[PDB]
Amino acid sequence: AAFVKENHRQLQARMGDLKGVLDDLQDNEVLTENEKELVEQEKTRQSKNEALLSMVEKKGDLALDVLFRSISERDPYLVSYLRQQ
Amino acid sequence: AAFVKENHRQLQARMGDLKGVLDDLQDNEVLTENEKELVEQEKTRQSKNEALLSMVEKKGDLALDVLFRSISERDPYLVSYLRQQ
Amino acid sequence: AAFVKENHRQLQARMGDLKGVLDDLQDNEVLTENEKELVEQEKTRQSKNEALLSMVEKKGDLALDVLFRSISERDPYLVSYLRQQ
Amino acid sequence: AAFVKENHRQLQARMGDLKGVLDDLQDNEVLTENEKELVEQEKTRQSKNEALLSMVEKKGDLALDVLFRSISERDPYLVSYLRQQ
Amino acid sequence: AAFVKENHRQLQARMGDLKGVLDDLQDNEVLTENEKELVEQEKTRQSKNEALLSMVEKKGDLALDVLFRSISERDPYLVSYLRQQ
Amino acid sequence: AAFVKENHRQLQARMGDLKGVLDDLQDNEVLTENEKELVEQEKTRQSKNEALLSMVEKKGDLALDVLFRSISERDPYLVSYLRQQ
Amino acid sequence: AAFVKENHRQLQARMGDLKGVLDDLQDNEVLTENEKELVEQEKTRQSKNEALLSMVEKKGDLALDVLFRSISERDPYLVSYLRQQ
Amino acid sequence: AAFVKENHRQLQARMGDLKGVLDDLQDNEVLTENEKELVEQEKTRQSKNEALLSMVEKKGDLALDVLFRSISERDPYLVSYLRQQ
Amino acid sequence: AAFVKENHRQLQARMGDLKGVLDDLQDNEVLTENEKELVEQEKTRQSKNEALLSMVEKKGDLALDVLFRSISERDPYLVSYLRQQ
Amino acid sequence: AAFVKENHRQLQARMGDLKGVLDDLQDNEVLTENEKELVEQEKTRQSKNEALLSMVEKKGDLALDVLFRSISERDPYLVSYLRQQ
Amino acid sequence: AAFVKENHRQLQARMGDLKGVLDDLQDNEVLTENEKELVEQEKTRQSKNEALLSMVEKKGDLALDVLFRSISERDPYLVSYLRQQ
Amino acid sequence: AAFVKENHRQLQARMGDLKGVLDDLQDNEVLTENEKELVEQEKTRQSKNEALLSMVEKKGDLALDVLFRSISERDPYLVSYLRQQ
Amino acid sequence: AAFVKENHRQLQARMGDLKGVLDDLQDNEVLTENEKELVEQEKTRQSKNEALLSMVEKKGDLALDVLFRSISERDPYLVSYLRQQ
Amino acid sequence: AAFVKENHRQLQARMGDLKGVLDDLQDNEVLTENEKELVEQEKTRQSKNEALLSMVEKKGDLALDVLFRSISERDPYLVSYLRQQ
Amino acid sequence: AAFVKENHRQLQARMGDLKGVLDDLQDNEVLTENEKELVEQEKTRQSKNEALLSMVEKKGDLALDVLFRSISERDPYLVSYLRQQ
Amino acid sequence: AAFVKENHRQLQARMGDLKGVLDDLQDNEVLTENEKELVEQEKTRQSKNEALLSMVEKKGDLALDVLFRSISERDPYLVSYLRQQ
Repeated sequence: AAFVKENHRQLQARMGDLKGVLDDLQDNEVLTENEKELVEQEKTRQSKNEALLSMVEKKGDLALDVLFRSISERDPYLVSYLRQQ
Repeated sequence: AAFVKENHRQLQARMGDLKGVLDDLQDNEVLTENEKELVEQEKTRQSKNEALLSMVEKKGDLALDVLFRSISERDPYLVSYLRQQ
Repeated sequence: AAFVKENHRQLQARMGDLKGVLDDLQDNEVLTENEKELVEQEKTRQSKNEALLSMVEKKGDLALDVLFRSISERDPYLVSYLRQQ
Repeated sequence: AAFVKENHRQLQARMGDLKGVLDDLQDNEVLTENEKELVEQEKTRQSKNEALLSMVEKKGDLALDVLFRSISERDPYLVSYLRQQ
Repeated sequence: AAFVKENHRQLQARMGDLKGVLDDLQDNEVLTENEKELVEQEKTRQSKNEALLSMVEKKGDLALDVLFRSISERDPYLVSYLRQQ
Repeated sequence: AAFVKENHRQLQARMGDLKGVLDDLQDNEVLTENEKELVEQEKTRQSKNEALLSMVEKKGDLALDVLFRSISERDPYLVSYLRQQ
Repeated sequence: AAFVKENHRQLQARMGDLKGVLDDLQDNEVLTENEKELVEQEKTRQSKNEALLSMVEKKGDLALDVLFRSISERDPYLVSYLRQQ
Repeated sequence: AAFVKENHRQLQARMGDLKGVLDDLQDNEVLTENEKELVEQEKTRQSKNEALLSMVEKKGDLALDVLFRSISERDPYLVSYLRQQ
Repeated sequence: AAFVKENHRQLQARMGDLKGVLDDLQDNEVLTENEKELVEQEKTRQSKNEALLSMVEKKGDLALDVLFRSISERDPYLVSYLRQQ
Repeated sequence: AAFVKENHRQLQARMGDLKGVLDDLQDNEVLTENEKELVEQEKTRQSKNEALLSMVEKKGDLALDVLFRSISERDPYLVSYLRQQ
Repeated sequence: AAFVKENHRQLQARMGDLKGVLDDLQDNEVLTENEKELVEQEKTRQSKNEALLSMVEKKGDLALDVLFRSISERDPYLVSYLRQQ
Repeated sequence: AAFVKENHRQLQARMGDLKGVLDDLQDNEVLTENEKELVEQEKTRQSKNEALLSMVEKKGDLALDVLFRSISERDPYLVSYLRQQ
Repeated sequence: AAFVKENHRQLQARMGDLKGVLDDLQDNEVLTENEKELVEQEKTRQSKNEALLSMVEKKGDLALDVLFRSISERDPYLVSYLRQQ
Repeated sequence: AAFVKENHRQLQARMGDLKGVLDDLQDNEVLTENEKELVEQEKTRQSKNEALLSMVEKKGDLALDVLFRSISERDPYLVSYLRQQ
Repeated sequence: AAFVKENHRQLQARMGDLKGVLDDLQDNEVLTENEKELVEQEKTRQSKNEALLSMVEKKGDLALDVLFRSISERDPYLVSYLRQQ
Repeated sequence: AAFVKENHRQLQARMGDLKGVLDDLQDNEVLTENEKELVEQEKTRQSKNEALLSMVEKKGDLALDVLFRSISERDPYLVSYLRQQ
């Protein structure tokens, strides 16, 4: 959960396909449809990553934990890379 | 209802998409169209949160309760995060 | 692993059939099905190579190593050619 | 090895039965089965020659040398004709 | 022309996009550029409607007629709705 | 016509492709080109639905009837679902 | 009909050729041509499945039933697999 | 049924004539004509094997069992070879 | 001409060799070369039938009549089968 | 020329391959390359038809005549169908 | 130059793609980059046309002539249509 | 410098974007930040032009010359138009 | 606390967004809502800074300390810059 | 740090994508979220550059140094161009 | 380097595939990934050319030289054509 | 070279096998591999002809001459037919 906070910049510059994590967050009620659509209407992938990351940090640490779990299963290689550095 | 008052600053710094809560408040007659439009014409999201929060506290505690319910359903994760701290 | 980074342009201009490496990466959980499909829906082979290479560098160096191994077994002649130059 | 590069057009317009060279390249790990099959599924013999030649130049100069050896043994008359002109 | 006067409140609460009527009034010399700009610098749509309506009633009944014509062509459905009630 | 009013929230959360209804409303003079364009320049589909619905309620009940007819032909399944509940 | 809702994620990750179900839905007026085309212009099969599933849930439960019937006849093995788990 | 899953790569690299298994799957309603045709329009035999295998795993484990039976009767030697290793 | 419309699904699932009807339609100016080529570049025969049928219904009923005549002469047995059922 | 105006909806719902008419309009200076590209970047064929039709009506009646001629030669069957109804 | 003034309303309701004329005006020093950007940040095409037209009339008649030339070359059909009416 | 004085009314009714001239005047110490902000807090563009023009005439003729230079470079077309009349 | 007094002019000419400090002062009962509103209704930012600074010095040194703390957290860079000079 | 001051006008007219520098400044506590949002809500890129530059000069020279570093890494070519002139 | 400036309009109307030059500029640190993505998200090829050209002129003349070199190698025929005219 | 321009439509409707001319253009550096691949990924032969012709006209007249030579040798009969008419 904190790991997201210490890795905000790397997560924006590295996270790729957001459809998986967005759907997982939606199904965990972290994000409503409107919130997800707002995330997706950004022009650039770094912009989309910033939108998603900020929207989730504002939700608190529990939701940050849910996001971290969803990334760790949707993209375990990046999570592991960051966590060991 | 009080919970809003003890969490004014956190609610301004955390609340995100206000369209849901604004529409819910409108449909509960807490806010008229003009009031909602005045809330939305602020430049920044913290400014919008301040406008909405102040406009609702002035209405009394019953309306504060309606606002709290609307947040608890539109953004339950932040509500829960705050309530457990 | 680094060797991929020093040879980004050559690898895009030289790598050929990507089905082998894509399947190997999928089976090593570097890429999910969706990610692989996104790689394959590019129009041109240089575009496909760019998509795959960028998608893998973002994953970190461990995944870059997995990709390098998969190329070194799927197309050893190009790997050797580059590595000796 | 270079000789292939200076004679790309002549080699596409002259090379005939590709089964010998394709099998030799396969046994020298220049081409995998999938790569060979992709070469053979072209409609025309000039198309097949183009596919094979491009697929091999991308592999580097060492593989170009292997291809040249295989042609020089599978079709020495054309190789000699070109080399003396 | 009178119809505007008997429907001041409904016209403020119902009229929508004012660009059409403002341009028509400008081209009929009912409003100068400065007057139109003053109408548009109000914060809310009900405020803009009030500004425009008052600014036009002050001009007299002839200008009220011009405004009514411009609404009846720019937004005939609302005009008809009101006129039959 | 009323049915739209009792189902404002459901219609915003359910209505999908608006091109059909927007074109039908345009051809019934409920909406001018400018009004339609203003509806389409919203970021989100719920935002677009809100814009369209509000813009039409302001026009009166006759225009609400036209909108209801256009939905009942462009998307009869949702209309029927709502009407039986 | 509900079965679709409890199996949203599995249905997106499992459903295959959508031409059959799309045509059946079209012939049952669940989807217009435009809606079907919007479903088909997505890049990936999981994206297409998400588009179709969401577009149908919004239509209500009756249309969800029609979709379920069309899947149960177009792809009975997956339907049965899911229903027994 | 599982045996297919543990032997995905070997089954793609080993399975040969698919007409028998495709017809058997068709007659067991695992595959419709359209699905079978989509399998057959791939360029390469490894591509065809991948298409068929993925299309069947998505159908569930029961259909995987049907596919395994059809292979075990259409090509028992490969099945036995794999199963004893 | 109508008979085509009442038998859209059967005609897609039954029509076979389209070269005859495509050439006849071309010679009756129902289809230009480009249109015919677009019909032929579909992957599957049901896809080709759908493309042709839709492309012709859009042309009107006269062209549907021309198509029906061309089928009735190119494949009279299917036409008769359908017409008597 | 008018015929286009009385048949706007039918022309959007019926017109098919637009490459012919777009090229003809380009060569008659009705459309510049940029305008044609803007027409082609729409997602759906009805969207493309709407874009083209609106872009041409705005140009005046002479350009509408040019468009009608180009359709009458590129797709005479639909033109005739509409004109006789 | 005057022709623009007598056709202000038609030019706002008819002019389409403004990128060409905006770039031409920029290269003729009628508009600076900031002015062009201000024109482009309007929401609607009629709004953009109004902004551009007003911004140019204020510049005088010489600049109106430059704008007219740029339209007459970027969109000659509309210019001709208007000029003959 | 005088030219500003003989063209006070035209300059208020014609000058457009003031950001350029305001910044230039600031950098030439004709206006301090406070003075510039006071100019910008007027409601209307004619009001802003009046404020700026009066504030500069009061400064003397040298500052009027600086303002004229800044307009002649920021908006040469209007300057030329006026100067030749 | 004194530091504010020795830096009155610099603090008026440097302090930027006052919303943070105003809210902090309000929550520390240094300023009532009316006082804050009076601060915000000034035209210019230097005027707003003067109003706030004077209103706080009049309150005494304890309130000056509260204001200094709020600036040091809301805008630490300016505070540090001044304090080291 | 000074280099920013001697190049204020060039930096406003040249700086491009501000997302990088804004995020870097945020992470160096030069700018709070509110300040960054205020910078981004300007209409034009020159306006955004002016807002950012002024907001940073007010912070002092240390923050100007941080901004210069962030530009020198986010856009080294422009920095170098200016510094050598 | 200047040659780009004297040929801005021709370069926007002539430059074709931008992937090569964009990648070369990226590898020469003229453009970051975000900048390149912003260039690619434009709708039209002339729009993309304008975005790239403006983004590079702002960087200075050295970067303009890098861009010119990359075009002269990626598309030498157009460069030569322009340079001799 | 011009002859291509006066015969754009005929050349798109007549040119046949493009492999010869594409390879010749590649070997004359008129087209890079990526450009050639982009030409070949069009669906229809008229589309491919349009892509190639436009891509070459943009390159200038020298490249148009190279293309004309390559056609005159790869397909002399069509060239002669057109040139004598």
